[PDB]
Amino acid sequence: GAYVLDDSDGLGREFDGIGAVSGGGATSRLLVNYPEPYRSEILDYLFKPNFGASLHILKVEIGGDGQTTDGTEPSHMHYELDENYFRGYEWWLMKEAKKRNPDIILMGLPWSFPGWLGKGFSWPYVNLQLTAYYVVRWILGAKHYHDLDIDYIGIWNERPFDANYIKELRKMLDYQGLQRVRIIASDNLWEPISSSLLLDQELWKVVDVIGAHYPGTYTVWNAKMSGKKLWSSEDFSTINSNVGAGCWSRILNQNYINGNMTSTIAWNLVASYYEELPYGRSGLMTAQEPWSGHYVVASPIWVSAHTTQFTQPGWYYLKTVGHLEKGGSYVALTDGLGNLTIIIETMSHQHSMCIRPYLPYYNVSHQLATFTLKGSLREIQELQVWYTKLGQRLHFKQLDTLWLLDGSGSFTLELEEDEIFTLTTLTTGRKGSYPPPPSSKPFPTNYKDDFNVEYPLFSEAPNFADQTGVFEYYMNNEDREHRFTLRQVLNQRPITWAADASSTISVIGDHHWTNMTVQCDVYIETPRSGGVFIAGRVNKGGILIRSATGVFFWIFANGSYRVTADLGGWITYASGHADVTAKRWYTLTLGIKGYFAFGMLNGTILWKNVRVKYPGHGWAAIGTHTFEFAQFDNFRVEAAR
Ligand SMILES: *[C@@H]1O[C@H](CO)[C@@H](O[C@@H]2O[C@H](CO)[C@@H](O)[C@H](O)[C@H]2NC(C)=O)[C@H](O)[C@H]1NC(C)=O
Ligand SMILES: *[C@@H]1O[C@H](CO)[C@@H](O[C@@H]2O[C@H](CO)[C@@H](O)[C@H](O)[C@H]2NC(C)=O)[C@H](O)[C@H]1NC(C)=O
Ligand SMILES: *[C@@H]1O[C@H](CO)[C@@H](O[C@@H]2O[C@H](CO)[C@@H](O)[C@H](O)[C@H]2NC(C)=O)[C@H](O)[C@H]1NC(C)=O
Ligand SMILES: *[C@@H]1O[C@H](CO)[C@@H](O)[C@H](O)[C@H]1NC(C)=O
Ligand SMILES: [Ca+2]
Repeated sequence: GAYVLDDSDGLGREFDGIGAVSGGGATSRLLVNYPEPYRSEILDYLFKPNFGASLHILKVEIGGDGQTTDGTEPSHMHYELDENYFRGYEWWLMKEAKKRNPDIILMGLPWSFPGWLGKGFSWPYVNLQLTAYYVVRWILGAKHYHDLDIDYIGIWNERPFDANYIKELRKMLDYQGLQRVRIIASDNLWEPISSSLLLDQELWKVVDVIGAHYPGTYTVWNAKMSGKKLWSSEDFSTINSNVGAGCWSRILNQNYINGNMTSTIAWNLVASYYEELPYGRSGLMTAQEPWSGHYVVASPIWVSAHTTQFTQPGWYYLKTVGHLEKGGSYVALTDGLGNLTIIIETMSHQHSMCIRPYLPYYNVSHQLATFTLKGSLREIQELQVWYTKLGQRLHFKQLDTLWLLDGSGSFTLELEEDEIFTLTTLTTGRKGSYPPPPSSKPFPTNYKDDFNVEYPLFSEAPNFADQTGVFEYYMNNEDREHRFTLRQVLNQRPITWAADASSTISVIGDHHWTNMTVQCDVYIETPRSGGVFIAGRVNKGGILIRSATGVFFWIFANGSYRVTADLGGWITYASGHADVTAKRWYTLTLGIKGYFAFGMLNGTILWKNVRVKYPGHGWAAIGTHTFEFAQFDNFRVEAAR
């Protein structure tokens, strides 16, 4: 009936911000080669204040060279003694975010780790000091090379924590003058971190924030008891259609109302990875075509705005927040300077389903809601109104100011289903706009890369999405014809998060491709035992990369070749002998059309008219038999979709 908003009785919890995750894994892969001005426009829609999603927080993966959901991300230490703070794109992304918003909050979290940290086991807790040293080097590098202050560091994404590790990490941060960096744990479930904090005073002293994943809007009694800030440190992960925006809208309010969570962070920031990879199109917006420049400013962007443009980290929730009588919810926040923001959501069940968890049905229906401002809020006489309707839709439209001149400090709204209203004293709101970008276009049906770039802007060639292993630009001064190549640089399996393949692989192109010719120069670095391949019709990647099928043309340094149906090499289409050895350059060609494939070695037919499964479709790919050095040059693909 009448909902009282008031601060006379005091405040609720401090609001810590809304944000998103870039990483876990390679979710921002295709954004780096967007041409201008589009790359810059996309970044403005995400980070520019008073414009688009206007995010308060950016969480990034600390790449560990393993597969982490939609690809691998490169580490700053591939090997013992190796340090390089210029790989991948997270450094770049953080800098672009800070340029737009100097106050944005930065977080880092490992999903996987380089294998050498395990000292012969696939476990990062064998040598606590060693793993801590690795993580802290990342934070130092961020500051020293990019002028980035990392605000929060996590433990091990969705994997067990070790209490002694957390203590050693704190001691190691302090020893290196990073007393200011805070620790969030354990990026998994509420337990066992929450009970652990209550039983161990020394642990409690070193953990600043309990971050839970996909909590379904709820927390647990032990977490409330700890008195720690509680964050949904990973949530969302739904296709960014109107339904995903509904999900986002609902949890943004209800994480606080139901779960005392004062921050929510969406996986992921922007869908810049091939859509046929796991959880495709699950970013706040979509930017998956750097070749065309086409991007889509999706609904979730504006749902974010309804909160982020009108609140900042450090505002407070009022004690008076709740559910509306006929379904939906409201929160309200102040900054202790006389501003007030109120956010109302009426998302219907059927249009707000998240993947984790699925909620039993609940009812929403038309209702009137009356709000009365008591206490220090009584003196407000004017509120700006912003409105979104989801599903033919209207996004972030500024309505007529509402006036509370009558002296009643009260007002009423007609609420229907699937709406959001933001009512705020702030006058800074803006529906940012750039002109439409170029239309959508398939990946180019003819495509070439000779990797001849002397000072590349990024450490890897555009469009190649590593799914196991790490491929990088490589300069070899001691050769002329292959001075500039692409090289696979892992020499041992990472401490994996996902089930990485046993073979390294990078995919590229159009998952729809069905008939195609792939050609590449290849170079095996390991005598006797080394091997490389080129492939087409590769149908799965990311978390599922082990499952990839397609047509794989392998050559080995012992003078053999195989053609397989799967990355695992369990199904043979053909095999035989070849004039192939280590440390020599060969040109491989692979032609697939309908039921039949053929392979060429240096332009000469090696096998032809081999029967392959059809129909079938997928990416082109290159890679290596195991985690071993190998080089690639002059890649070409001609394909029909
Ligand atoms: C966490 O939030 C809950 C509500 O989600 C608060 O628990 C009580 O909630 C009921 C019903 O909504 C209110 O009537 C009470 O006023 C709340 N209890 C208290 C402590 O006043 C609870 O306050 C929050 N817990 C915290 C902040 O630790
Ligand atoms: C509402 O919020 C605005 C923005 O923070 C406040 O205006 C700022 O107030 C601070 C200190 O109070 C000043 O130093 C800044 O110059 C102001 N900035 C802007 C954007 O004007 C304002 O005081 C708050 N109160 C209301 C109701 O406007
Ligand atoms: C890929 O190649 C196959 C085989 O050539 C194509 O399928 C043939 O298409 C022709 C003309 O449309 C038909 O008359 C044949 O009967 C088809 N062969 C088989 C075995 O299906 C297929 O259409 C090509 N796909 C694309 C998109 O280029
Ligand atoms: C939802 O609630 C409204 C209002 O009470 C009611 O008329 C409608 O039938 C309900 N729908 C379901 C399926 O519960
Ligand atoms: Ca080259």
